[PDB]
Amino acid sequence: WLPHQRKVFDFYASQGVQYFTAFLIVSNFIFNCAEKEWDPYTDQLYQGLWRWGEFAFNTMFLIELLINFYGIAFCFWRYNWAWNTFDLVVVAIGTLTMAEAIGGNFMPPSMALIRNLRAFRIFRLFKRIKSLNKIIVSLGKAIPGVANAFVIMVIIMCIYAILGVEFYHMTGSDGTYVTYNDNVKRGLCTGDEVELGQCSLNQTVSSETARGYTYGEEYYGTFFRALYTLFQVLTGESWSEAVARPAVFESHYDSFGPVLFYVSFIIICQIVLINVVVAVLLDKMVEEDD
Amino acid sequence: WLPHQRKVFDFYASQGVQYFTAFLIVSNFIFNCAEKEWDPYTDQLYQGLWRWGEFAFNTMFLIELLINFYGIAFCFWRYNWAWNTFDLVVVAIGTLTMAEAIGGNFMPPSMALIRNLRAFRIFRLFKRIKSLNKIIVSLGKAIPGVANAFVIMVIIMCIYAILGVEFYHMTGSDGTYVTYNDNVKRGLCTGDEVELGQCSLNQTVSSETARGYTYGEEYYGTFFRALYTLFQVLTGESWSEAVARPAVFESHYDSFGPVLFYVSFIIICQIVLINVVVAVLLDKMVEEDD
Amino acid sequence: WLPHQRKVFDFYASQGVQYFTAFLIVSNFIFNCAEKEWDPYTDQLYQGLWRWGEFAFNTMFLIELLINFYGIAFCFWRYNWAWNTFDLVVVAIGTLTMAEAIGGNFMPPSMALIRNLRAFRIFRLFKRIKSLNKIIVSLGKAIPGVANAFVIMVIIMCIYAILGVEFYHMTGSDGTYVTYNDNVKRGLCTGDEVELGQCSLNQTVSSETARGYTYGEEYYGTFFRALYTLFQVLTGESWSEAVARPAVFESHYDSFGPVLFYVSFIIICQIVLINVVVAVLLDKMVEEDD
Amino acid sequence: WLPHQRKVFDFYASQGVQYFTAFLIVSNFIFNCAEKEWDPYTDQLYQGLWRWGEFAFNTMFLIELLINFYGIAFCFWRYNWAWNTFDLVVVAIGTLTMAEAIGGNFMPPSMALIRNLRAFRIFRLFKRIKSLNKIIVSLGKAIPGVANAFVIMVIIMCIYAILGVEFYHMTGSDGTYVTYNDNVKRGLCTGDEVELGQCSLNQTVSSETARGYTYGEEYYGTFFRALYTLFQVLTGESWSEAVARPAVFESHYDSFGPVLFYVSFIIICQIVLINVVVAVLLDKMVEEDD
Amino acid sequence: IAAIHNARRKKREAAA
Repeated sequence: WLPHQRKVFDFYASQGVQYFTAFLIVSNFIFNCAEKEWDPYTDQLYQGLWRWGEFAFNTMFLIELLINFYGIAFCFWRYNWAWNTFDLVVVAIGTLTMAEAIGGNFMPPSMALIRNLRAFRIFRLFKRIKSLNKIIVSLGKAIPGVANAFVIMVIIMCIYAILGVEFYHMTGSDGTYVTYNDNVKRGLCTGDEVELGQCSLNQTVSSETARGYTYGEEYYGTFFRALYTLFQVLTGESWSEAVARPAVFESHYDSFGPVLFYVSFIIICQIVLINVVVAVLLDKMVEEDD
Repeated sequence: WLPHQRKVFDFYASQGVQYFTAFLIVSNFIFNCAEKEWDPYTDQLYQGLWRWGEFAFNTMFLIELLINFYGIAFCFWRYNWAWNTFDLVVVAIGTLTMAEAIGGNFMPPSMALIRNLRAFRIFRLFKRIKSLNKIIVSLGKAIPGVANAFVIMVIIMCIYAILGVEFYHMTGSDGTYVTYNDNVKRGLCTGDEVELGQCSLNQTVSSETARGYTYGEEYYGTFFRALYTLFQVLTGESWSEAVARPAVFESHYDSFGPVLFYVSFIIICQIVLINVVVAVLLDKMVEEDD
Repeated sequence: WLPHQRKVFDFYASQGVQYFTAFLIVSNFIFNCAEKEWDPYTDQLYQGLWRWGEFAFNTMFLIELLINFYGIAFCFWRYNWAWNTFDLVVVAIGTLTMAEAIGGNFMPPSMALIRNLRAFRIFRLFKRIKSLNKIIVSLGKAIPGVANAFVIMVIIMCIYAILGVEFYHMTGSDGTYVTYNDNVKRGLCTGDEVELGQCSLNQTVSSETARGYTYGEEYYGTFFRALYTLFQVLTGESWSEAVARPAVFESHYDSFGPVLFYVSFIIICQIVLINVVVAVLLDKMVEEDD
Repeated sequence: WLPHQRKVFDFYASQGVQYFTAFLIVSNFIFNCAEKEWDPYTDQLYQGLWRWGEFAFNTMFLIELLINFYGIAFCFWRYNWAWNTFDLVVVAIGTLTMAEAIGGNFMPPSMALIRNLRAFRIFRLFKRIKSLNKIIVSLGKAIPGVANAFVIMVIIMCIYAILGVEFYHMTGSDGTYVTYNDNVKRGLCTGDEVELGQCSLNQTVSSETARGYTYGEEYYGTFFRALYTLFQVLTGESWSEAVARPAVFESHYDSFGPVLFYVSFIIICQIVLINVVVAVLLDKMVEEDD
Repeated sequence: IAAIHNARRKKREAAA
């Protein structure tokens, strides 16, 4: 073992040092938040501030990592392997960022998504605060119980996605669909004006969405587009005015079809399946709470 | 009674053979999903791939069905009648699809909805995996308990649908409704300009929907249109900006009518009735879980 | 007592007679539903059908009421006063409808809302079926417990309605509100073009709604308009894109005002208060269930 | 200290006097509501009515405060410090309003937000009615338990806000974005017309919102705009048609990016985190109820 | 919130 390992390790496990590292984690997260709030642009105004602040924070986190490993004989396989691994990863990326800032573009412009991993340093705060840790451990021990109902709900969503691609993937392909009125029957016009040509019972409504598509291509053009449409319907977002109603009204006497499609999907998936997923989730969490 | 049926039956009931059939079921479902994702068009690009893949899967499922029935003396009334029946149905339709692919269009172009039954083969996976089976059996033994509250909610929805057809089925029939504003009263204009004709207190807003209708014809034109509108309101989808608010502000001084209509519907049906339906559902399911 | 009262009363209490009256109630409700589905128009096509059908149903319900009262010595104060009263009311209105159909317009054209009371005859079915009765009695014994949390939620909604009328009742009164963009700071234009006049940092977006109003007049023009807007926000309907966001982005630098307004309202009312109301409701209902 | 304080104090604690003050509180709140309903304008029509009504109510509430303090020896530190403090604050502001109405504009035009504090006098009703008090004390003793899950949810929302500002803060900056067709592949046009120029596979859809912005600037232009966008998505408001879908379909072949962004956010935050927050809230409240 | 209620019940009844 290292001749300086024991007292240094019990020093890093001290209450105050953990609280100080926590303060430093929260300050770094607030620094990233503030960068995105006051300086989000491409051509930044205060670039050196964020750069050297990230540099100083990465230096302090590297020193903290070294104090950590120095106290556990630099192994970190044996003691608290998960958080030590996550810390090693984030500080390794931070050192990569230091090198990138100083002496060149070590990484290709492609994988900057890894530079974006600074935001996830805040997850290290969950280890120190016993309440957030309690919440995330309950969540983790609750998710496998959810897995089954989740797989059932996804199976049904893919069934409905196949059905939707088969049925509606060409609704409004011309860019327009026709809906038929009840004009003469209701009172708005007399039957003679229709036969003469003064009024009509069909309206050639247009089908373009605000994304430039047609109704069918965007909402059910492919299987993943349809699965996404059914996710948006599962969360209840504009499922009628944008998704359902153009389909329901496009077909003049076959309105039972799309109506039953969307009503059955909503009932089954939304009500029953989402409530069962959430119910088993909360059940698992109250299990772990007690 | 087959000579080696007992030995054969055991093979079908083996763990590995059931897992292999399950793998084959999931692969066929993924094949259908992939067909709809990479080749959804009418004029397909790789038509032979999907055709002969469905053919091979149908052949393997037919062989599995024959191994099944050969092990139960080909009766299938006495042992596991429900799943055996469902399997017989889906493989019969698959054999119909094989015949359709090879030697002619046996079925009229009308009932292709039965060729679409391939997507529902995945339901056979629920029998083999004990967790999904555990979920669907709880759901099935929970639904009859829901029946009562569901019938109450539907009774109230049909009441509101009759009321809505009687009241609003002609709202905006001209295509336009007038709304009145407090321009002189609020400060936007002086009372003299109104009497002279410079300003007005009414705006002839148009009532056409994005479906080509008028507000009344589409949302409450008939009883089933109104019942569908009330379903969309029960799920909370654009109930105000699309459904309620044009009615509420069509009336000059009797805005209490539509307001009370939609507020009472939302409160009663949405909050109380949906939460009671879901509550008895989850109660029944937790009953069966324990 | 009446010399024929006892056996007639125990005959009306018979299982089969109650089931037959229930069948007749459901058939009358289906008749009204069908009238609204197949013949909703003002100038009806089959008017005699609905008229004489309502007549026959009213006659049968009157005969049922007379058999009822004849069995309870025509008192109906003592025995089952609530349902007897409701039945007497609905059949009295039905007899009014018979008279109206035969020998003149007894009622002014104003109060037809009482002819619309046919739809509520179906509520008499709840007395005969022991499950629906079990649900509505639990609901009735649950509502007083809800009263307190409901009054708290309404108090907070009226507070927010006063605040909203004071703040936003004139947002966009000109019909247009100005919003400001970071065009020069972002890269879309250079600062010189702004000072010269080629680009700008303000866009005069228009504030008219699809009802013809301005944002302020419609959503918070008065206290009841504001209370209705806050109801629509409490149910989650377009609270951001229609209600919140024009207010939030109308303010140049004080966007914290409307943001905190709507965020605080949503959090408090929606999440906490709606979940507490529904929780005490379901708690009271599970109390009565057991 | 005072000679007759002992009897004056027990008089102010009387049932009837508390009920009378409660009636007076509710009447004042109804007076403010009625002012905003019947006279919301800037140039009011009945200004003296509201002014002198607020004056009389403030006088009665001041007399009530003096009777209160006279009964507790004018200390109010010792006995019921919280409600006494709130009452002192609101009546102090009311006396400020009396002075403002009579002898000048004591306060700058800036902080009228404090004159708006009349609406919050109704909170004093919660002290007298034991049911509303029972609800708000449970809420107060439930909120600290929520604090942890709330902080976790906010941490995740800020993570997603940083990610969103980095990714989408420039989506549609030109005001238009391009979405790509599958026209030749589907059947709507033949490949030759595209190469000749008769048809195209891209649509230059415009990106301006109804706020005058572009999609990126408004929804994720800064970190607080993005945090607000993610709040609107957390409540389920137009998260797809307004927020998600333009991003998802802006990308030609990398639609997995925005799709996974919004789907992961919705699942995690909406379903899991909101249900856990509300679950611990209701759990704490049922704890205090029993 | 039924999911919450059910979990609460199960926990209490199981303890009982």
